[PDB]
Amino acid sequence: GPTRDWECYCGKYKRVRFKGIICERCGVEVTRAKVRRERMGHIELAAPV
Amino acid sequence: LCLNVEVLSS
Amino acid sequence: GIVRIGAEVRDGDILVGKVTPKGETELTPEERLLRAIFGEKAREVRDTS
Amino acid sequence: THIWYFKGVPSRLGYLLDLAPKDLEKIIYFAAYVITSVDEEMRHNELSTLEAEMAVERKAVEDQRDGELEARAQKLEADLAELEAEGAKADARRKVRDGGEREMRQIRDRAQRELDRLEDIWSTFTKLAPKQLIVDENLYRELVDRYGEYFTGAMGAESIQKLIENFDIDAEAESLRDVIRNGKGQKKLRALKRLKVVAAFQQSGNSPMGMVLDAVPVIPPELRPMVQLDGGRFATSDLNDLYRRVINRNNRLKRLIDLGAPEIIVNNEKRMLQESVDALFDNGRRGRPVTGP
Amino acid sequence: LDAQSPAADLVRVYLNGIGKTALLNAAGEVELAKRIEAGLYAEHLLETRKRLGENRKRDLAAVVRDGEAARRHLLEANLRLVVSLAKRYTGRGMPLLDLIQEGNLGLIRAMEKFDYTKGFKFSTYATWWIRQAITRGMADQS
Ligand SMILES: [Zn+2]
Repeated sequence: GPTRDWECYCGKYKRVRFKGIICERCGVEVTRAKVRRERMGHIELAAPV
Repeated sequence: LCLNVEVLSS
Repeated sequence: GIVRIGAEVRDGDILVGKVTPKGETELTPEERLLRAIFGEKAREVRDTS
Repeated sequence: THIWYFKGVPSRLGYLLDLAPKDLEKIIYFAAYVITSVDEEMRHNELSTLEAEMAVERKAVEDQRDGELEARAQKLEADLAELEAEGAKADARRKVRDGGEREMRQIRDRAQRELDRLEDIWSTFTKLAPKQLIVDENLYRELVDRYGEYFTGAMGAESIQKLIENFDIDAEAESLRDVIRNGKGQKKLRALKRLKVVAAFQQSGNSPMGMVLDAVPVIPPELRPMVQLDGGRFATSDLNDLYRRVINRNNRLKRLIDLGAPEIIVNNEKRMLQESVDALFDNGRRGRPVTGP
Repeated sequence: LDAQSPAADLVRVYLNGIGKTALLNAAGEVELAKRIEAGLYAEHLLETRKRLGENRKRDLAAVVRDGEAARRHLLEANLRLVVSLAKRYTGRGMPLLDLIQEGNLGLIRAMEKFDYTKGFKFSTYATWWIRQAITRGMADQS
């Protein structure tokens, strides 16, 4: 998620009104910084373990 | 220079 | 930028003022040449007194 | 466009497309708009209807200006009557009267501005045909707004491409032959030159579309040998420099059109690009030659 | 006719094209952008509420159109400033046209990602961004 709250990477959807909307220029979402605390990432393995 | 210079061997 | 000697101070009052610059991505040597000659006080400052 | 033609003497494009060098170069330099094609028969069928719509719209501007004139004239007359009732000096009477008269003159002149603009619009609408020019962008903006239906016009090297490909050679050749069959030496010589050029085109078995390029080639690298000095500096033939300029500008165009921007910057940049290709195919042919060192 | 004519300077062309500009003195620019923001939001609302189509949807478009037209003029507002700053950084071998074009690109990249935020003068922000863009252009030219 965005490092700041209600802030697109590229500054396109940087206004406060933009929320739960994904910026096509940078491909990120606009929500409070808290959402950064509740989303995860998965690595892909080339060999089962 | 866009000038198609052929040979015309015939 | 400092409190005059002999001035009463109450809890929560400011004791000494300072300004903290803002973060803006920049070129190390090309913008360093640019900022030396131009762009003086052209970005933001926070308050951390 | 290929610099060797719109600048050559005689300018092959000028003769083939029967345009003066001033008009041709203007398009090349993104200077003025041009009218490409017009469905004149389609405009003709409703020419009466168009003129009637003109009558009603011009009468509408006539009615609004007349209403404004009536209102202001009545206001001035009332003011003069009030001043007379107050028994003021004739100096105040003349001051107010001159102010009102100048106001009404300004109103009538603005009405005339609108009316003359309307008749200019018409004139240029009716007596409209290919190869005509419109210097001022505002008038063209107006034309396309009021009547954007019949004539399609745009300024660029690609305007010329569409015009020529849509254009036909055999009919013009026959017309020029017919003109030559007559006399009138003055115009007969011009007809002879244009007919010579057109007949050469026809006999060549080619098409004029070769005068607008879309893909310039580049010579091999050895022909433009690349040299390394003691410090490895690039001091070889500047052919690399010119190709650098052209490629760089093309990439700027591509990126800009991808990003999106208004028409002015496109064109301003396109004019710049047109200049680079002309320079590369030839430096100093026209205008200030590029000089680095 | 076949008489020849002199060429025309490219810069002079820049000047004729921009002679129609009329700055708004930094005062009305805030409302000028309110519309831009309203248009960006109205366009976003158009996509989010594409499900509903109506005279109400054409009203959003009215705001959007106000924004696009308002955006057109806002960009016209700053061409004098960008050309000036570009001319301030000449003499390094580049044609003034290439620098001014680069500054134009920098400006369009800026203002379209700018919010009042009651920040420093909008004119100051544009000068900063175009200066950075032209400096980058010169540096990469080498
Ligand atoms: Zn973004």
